[PDB]
Amino acid sequence: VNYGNGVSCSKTKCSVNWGQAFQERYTAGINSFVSGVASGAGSIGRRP
Repeated sequence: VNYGNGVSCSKTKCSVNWGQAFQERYTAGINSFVSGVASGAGSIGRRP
């Protein structure tokens, strides 16, 4: 049973999507920027 979206795996692979990478890569550098910048003065710069 369980007929929904788990029996038919997308694409002919299924192992690791780029999504995971981009987030581990980008957030990794984007996250650090916060902590570091938070130590010096991160109470006035939250405007993308």
